Amino acid sequence: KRQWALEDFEIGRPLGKGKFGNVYLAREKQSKFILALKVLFKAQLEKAGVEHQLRREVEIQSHLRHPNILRLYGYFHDATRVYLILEYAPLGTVYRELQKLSKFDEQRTATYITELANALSYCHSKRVIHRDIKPENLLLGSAGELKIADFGWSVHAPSSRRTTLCGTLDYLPPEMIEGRMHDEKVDLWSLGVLCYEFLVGKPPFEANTYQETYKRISRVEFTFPDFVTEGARDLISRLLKHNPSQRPMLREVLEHPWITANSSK
Ligand SMILES: Nc1ncnc2c1ncn2[C@@H]1O[C@H](COP(=O)(O)OP(=O)(O)OP(=O)(O)O)[C@@H](O)[C@H]1O
Ligand SMILES: O=C(O)c1cc(-c2cccc(Br)c2)nc2c(F)cccc12
Ligand SMILES: [Mg+2]
Repeated sequence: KRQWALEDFEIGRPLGKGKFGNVYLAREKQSKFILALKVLFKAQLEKAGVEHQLRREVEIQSHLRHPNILRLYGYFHDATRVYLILEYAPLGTVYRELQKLSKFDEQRTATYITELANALSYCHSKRVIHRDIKPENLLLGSAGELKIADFGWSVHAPSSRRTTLCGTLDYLPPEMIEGRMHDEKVDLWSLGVLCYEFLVGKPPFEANTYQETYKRISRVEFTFPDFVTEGARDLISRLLKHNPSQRPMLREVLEHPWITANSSK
């Protein structure tokens, strides 16, 4: 843990907010190294009963080493808060990039999907499933490279564990919203949802209510606007399969002709 304390850092501006994570820019006083401190309130973690998720986030993320996965350097705590020491992502979230641009072109989409597929291939090689691949958890590095972050819902495959109860269902596959046993194929479904949202500007199963969203996901009810190309329609339709066993391997996504034709690499 390298015996860190709050007094070793100078805190800066807020970088973002999560349900539990309050994230700030920070500088280690001696080295001047810039990082991010994810601050969590012990009383709120205890009330919600999410201590096990925090333990998994720290245990899983601290051991991953990949350029498209955000590093977790360490942690410390005081009487009321837990502090996670994270690699700072200077270009913000893919969530904000999408609000600004409205929709991404095919080259930007394919490049993000490749980076996501490479990070997930590394995770899956260790049987680590992320399960919370959503644009607010995809951060951007100094070279504009995508970094997977927020490992709070991560687990070792297979799992029957529930995630959110009232939160966004938009990125979750049918087997997760139904409470069934699931594995690595959960991240392949989220990849298809992201590919669709990047090109269209909204996720495929979006609805005004929780029940209607649930209905659309369980029945896999989505249509493409006219501007979506054949190659993108083909990849998205292969990823958004109700049967998880029918979803492609990550190597099949990385070699898909629409991906190799449009990724910047
Ligand atoms: N290292 C970072 N660099 C820059 N911004 C960050 C960083 N980590 C998080 N953020 C910003 O803070 C927001 C909240 O962080 P995070 O996703 O880790 O919290 P959370 O959603 O509350 O966590 P959890 O789902 O584990 O309970 C992110 O969506 C992003 O906007
Ligand atoms: O009772 C506590 O002090 C407490 C500690 C921690 C904790 C300590 C070291 C590393 C990590 Br990760 C977490 N977490 C708590 C929590 F999540 C809720 C309530 C109390 C604690
Ligand atoms: Mg988050």
